[PDB]
Amino acid sequence: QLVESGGGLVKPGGSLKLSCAASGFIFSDNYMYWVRQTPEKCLEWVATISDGGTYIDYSDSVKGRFTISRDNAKNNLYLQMSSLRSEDTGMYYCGRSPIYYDYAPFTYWGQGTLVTVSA
Amino acid sequence: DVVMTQTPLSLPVSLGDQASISCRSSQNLVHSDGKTYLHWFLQKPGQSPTLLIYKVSNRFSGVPDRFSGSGSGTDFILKISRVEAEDLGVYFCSQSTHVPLTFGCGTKLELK
Repeated sequence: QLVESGGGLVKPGGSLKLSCAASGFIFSDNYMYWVRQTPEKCLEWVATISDGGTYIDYSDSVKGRFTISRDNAKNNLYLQMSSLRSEDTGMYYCGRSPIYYDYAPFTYWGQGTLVTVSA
Repeated sequence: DVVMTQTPLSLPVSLGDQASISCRSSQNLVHSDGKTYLHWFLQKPGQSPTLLIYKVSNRFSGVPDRFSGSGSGTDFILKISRVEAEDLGVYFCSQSTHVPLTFGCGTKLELK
């Protein structure tokens, strides 16, 4: 169970912090991800964070501007977004992949949170 | 990065039909470790994507055997045996051999 929140309509150059709350699984044994689907339906990987937060990676178009962390308030994954461009509009999903098994990145997905950068 | 190309864009099908989706990569997806990190996800209407087949031909838990993946290097194909209404949605191929991890823009399976 993955639920994303925090998405909204902001203007270019804005900041927004997305949240993904986990439940129903161990969390500490899952790599977490942020993926966005554009209005065209294309899927674009945003970032990755390992279990333990020892390793993280971002897409180039996102590096420096976006910041991912699986902090603990209570089983949470975060994505701090700043310098928002129109190009960042889309539905953001968090996803996970179990550490012990080797399947595919983003084995499971949440419901999504839309973010629209415009006007 | 690695550009994933899916053909066709829309695929009208009838219930019971046999179908194949093609996915081509701009680069060889065989990783230096000898594995091919090519995957397929299904996004049913109004849902979130779901893992269908991982590493070219491995069906994920709960995936019917009507789904079969094949391919190598840069050309891959998804085969659907007997289309049923629950298969309707958008199929995306995805690679994780290279960083950035990239996706194709999908193939819409539509009831004709």
